[PDB]
Amino acid sequence: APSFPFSRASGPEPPAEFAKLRATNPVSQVKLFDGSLAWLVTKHKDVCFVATSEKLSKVRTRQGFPELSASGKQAAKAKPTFVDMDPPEHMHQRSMVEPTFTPEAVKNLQPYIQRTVDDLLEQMKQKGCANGPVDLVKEFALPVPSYIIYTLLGVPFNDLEYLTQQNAIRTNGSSTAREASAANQELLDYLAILVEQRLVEPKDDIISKLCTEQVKPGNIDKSDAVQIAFLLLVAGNATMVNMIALGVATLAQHPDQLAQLKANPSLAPQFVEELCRYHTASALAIKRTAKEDVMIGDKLVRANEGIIASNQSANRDEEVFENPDEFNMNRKWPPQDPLGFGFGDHRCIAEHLAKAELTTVFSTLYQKFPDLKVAVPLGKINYTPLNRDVGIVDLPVIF
Ligand code: HEM
Repeated sequence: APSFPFSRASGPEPPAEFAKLRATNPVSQVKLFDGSLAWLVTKHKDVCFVATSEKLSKVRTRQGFPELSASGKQAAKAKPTFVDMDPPEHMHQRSMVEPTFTPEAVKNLQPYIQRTVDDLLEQMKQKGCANGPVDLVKEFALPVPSYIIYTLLGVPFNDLEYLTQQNAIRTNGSSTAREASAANQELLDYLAILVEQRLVEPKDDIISKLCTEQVKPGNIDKSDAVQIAFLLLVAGNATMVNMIALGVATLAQHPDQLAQLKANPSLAPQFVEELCRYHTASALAIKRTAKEDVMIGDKLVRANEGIIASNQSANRDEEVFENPDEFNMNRKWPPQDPLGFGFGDHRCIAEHLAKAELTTVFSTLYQKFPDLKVAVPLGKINYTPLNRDVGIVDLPVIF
């Protein structure tokens, strides 16, 4: 039973194990860091089954849950938020915050998303690159999602830059454990004060809605409101940053795709679709324990055994996506959904928001900067460590 998680084959590539498994061993056991086992599911049909089966649970206090690291195991001890809940608790809590994220709400947010992107691009332009390249991550990929989610939560504008930096320290590979933990607690302490403030004087933000609609009637406590807000901040932000950077790198890697997007920015939605399939930057979230025996393919998953369903592997499944290892913005899409945002009731609350942020980026960036170029050879890009989800740490650019 091989150790899991697997390391990526190279900076921008999935782990090499998954194609082999899809071909010869699609449902198989892997060994986790603590010596426990889990079933690894690799085919799109089977990932969808795992994501939707009511015989499977996300509750992390169930013995058999596939925690992938020592830190994951300690994190499982806390009071869960909706990410780790089953029905009916899951939607009881998730419904408290899903209004901001609906397709229609995100459509109505489009002008705000556009203005945020425009403003950050203009700051980049005013800074310029006369003295050499600038880091597209720090200057752009980081602040776009950060400013948006903090603003939606209720953070005032003058606090965005500092809080963006502190949330990045949580996940920066260069942070020490103390630095990351202190940043985590700093943000929680900040959000607690915002909850206190919005309970006394609500404003038109997510924290205020939690306060008025859930804390004041006694449906949740203040501490719960803080933890729900924190989940919305930390769940997806670093993933968004990585997706922006990976999109820029991918366009540089495939010049004719960039040429097409520059000639027709209305292709941004389809570029984003392909990006979210090809670069599955959150690949380790579709995890379960079996509450009772369940058959998956030619395997029996027994009660209290763990399951990891790779959406990354599903998104490269040749039975669903023809020529899956080719990046093609002009892909002819099958009926089956790509799984970049997961599947089933737990499917990313922010899928529509994330796609709108990415579409806005990729329909704007090369209109602003038609001569944007990565300022190092592409083979020297600084990707996330290979034992992590795919991403980019920094990306020197000129324009
Ligand atoms: C391109 C960026 C993003 C990607 C690829 C992504 C991907 C995912 C994936 C794969 C899951 C797991 C879904 C499942 O369990 O099947 C998920 C869950 C979730 N995401 Fe995202 N996400 C992104 C951005 C965001 C943003 C911007 C936010 C917040 C504003 C967010 C908040 C969440 C939350 C709270 C959950 C848990 C949903 C639940 O379990 O009910 N995500 N996301």
